[PDB]
Amino acid sequence: CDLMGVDYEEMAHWLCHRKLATATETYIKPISKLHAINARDALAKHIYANLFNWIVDHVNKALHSTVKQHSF
Amino acid sequence: WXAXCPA
Amino acid sequence: WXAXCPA
Amino acid sequence: WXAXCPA
Amino acid sequence: ETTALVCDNGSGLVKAGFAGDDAPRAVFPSIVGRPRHQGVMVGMGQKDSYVGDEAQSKRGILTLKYPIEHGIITNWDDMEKIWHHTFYNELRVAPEEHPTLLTEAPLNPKANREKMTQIMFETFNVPAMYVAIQAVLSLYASGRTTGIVLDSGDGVTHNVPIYEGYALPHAIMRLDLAGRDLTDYLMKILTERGYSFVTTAEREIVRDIKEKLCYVALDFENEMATAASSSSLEKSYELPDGQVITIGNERFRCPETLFQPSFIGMESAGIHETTYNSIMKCDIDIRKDLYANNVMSGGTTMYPGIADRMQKEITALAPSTMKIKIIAPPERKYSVWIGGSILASLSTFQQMWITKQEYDEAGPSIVHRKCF
Ligand SMILES: Nc1ncnc2c1ncn2[C@@H]1O[C@H](COP(=O)(O)OP(=O)(O)O)[C@@H](O)[C@H]1O
Ligand SMILES: [Mg+2]
Repeated sequence: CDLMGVDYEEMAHWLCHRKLATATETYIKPISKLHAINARDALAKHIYANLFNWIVDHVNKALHSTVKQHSF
Repeated sequence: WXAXCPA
Repeated sequence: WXAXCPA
Repeated sequence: WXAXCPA
Repeated sequence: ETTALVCDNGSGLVKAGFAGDDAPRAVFPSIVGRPRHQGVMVGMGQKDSYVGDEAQSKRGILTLKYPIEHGIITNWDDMEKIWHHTFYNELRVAPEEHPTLLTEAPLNPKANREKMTQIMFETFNVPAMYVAIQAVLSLYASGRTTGIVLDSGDGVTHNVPIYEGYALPHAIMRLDLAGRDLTDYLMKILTERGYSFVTTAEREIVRDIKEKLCYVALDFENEMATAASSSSLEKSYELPDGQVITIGNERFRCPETLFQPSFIGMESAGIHETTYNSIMKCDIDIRKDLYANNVMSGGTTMYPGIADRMQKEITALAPSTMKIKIIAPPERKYSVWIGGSILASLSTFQQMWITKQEYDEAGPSIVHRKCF
């Protein structure tokens, strides 16, 4: 939380609970230690894949050129 | 009465 | 229902 | 009964 | 591509949506209103009947009918109006494009399934459909393959024991107590305090009173002793006309009739004794695994303290040396829908559908052999 600039209490709550919303009404409910671990590892994988796509897009910004590409 | 009807 | 209860 | 069935 | 519709007809609320989303995006009461007063103003766009939230909004001028009573559909043209309204107005999806999955209570007449299938194929022209047991879906919803499901909506209550995915059809118990007749009991006891709720709209007011202020006593006699001896337990509620009404022991006393059906005058035992007498019909090797999972489902199980009362008196009935565990997730009101949403999205399930080819070949009789 210090590294990432988030409220400790919100990560500590949301890591252990998941939220479902009917169109009128929302329920917070707990999840088992297995679903909590699976969701932490899915968060780590989703962060990594988005960082990878970001580094690739900043490389592409350096490689592109303004002339319209006729063919490749 | 006290709700539905008048008495 | 058709016998016991009303539905 | 006393174990298996209900009586 | 194409995603099944999942619809649970219930009594009271309709709830419907698409397979593999997590909560229904249409929820509304299964209620039809027809206007009963002489219409005066010319040119008003006045309408022959109203469905769902329309009939709740205008209910002052309407007779309100429920087309489903105790899980049996009594009136078919209004049920067709409710499905027409669900597909076209609520979901805005043409039913020809989507398999439909439909939910039913166990032990109800076969004609109900034959008519539901004849209507879905002939009028809606739904390409494929299936009819599922309400209780079975609560296990899909709660992540289990074992347990005795206790389910109560409006209308029917039923217990269904399941062990590693095999149902035990001789042990299925069904009870007509739940949910609507609690409201017709609350209307009768409230009269004792000098309030009179007769009309079908006043029944909806009493239903809202019941949903807000009722709770289940841990010990019914201690709390009646307390509420006779104090004001501490007493709550007040504001009617739609701005009157205010005050409710005493009635609020715990109404849902106690779930555990003592003799109040309304039934001859059968409470939900705890039908649960225990359902476990007693299972073979002794599995009872340990049913006591370790009891799954509550449907809105009538939402009363505060109903889990701890169930666990307390089932722990009184059961042999002393066993874990009794009651599972009651806060979402349980939607559990049958969430379970049907899971079921309809499995790949193994895509061979289970009744297709229109089969209905054309075998007629509506097919539903009994293909479905459960
Ligand atoms: N929070 C609540 N507390 C007590 N009773 C409720 C609550 N919510 C709904 N109910 C009652 O439960 C019934 C609705 O349950 P539901 O599961 O929607 O029925 P169905 O399974 O037939 O669709 C109604 O009688 C309603 O009054
Ligand atoms: Mg239900």
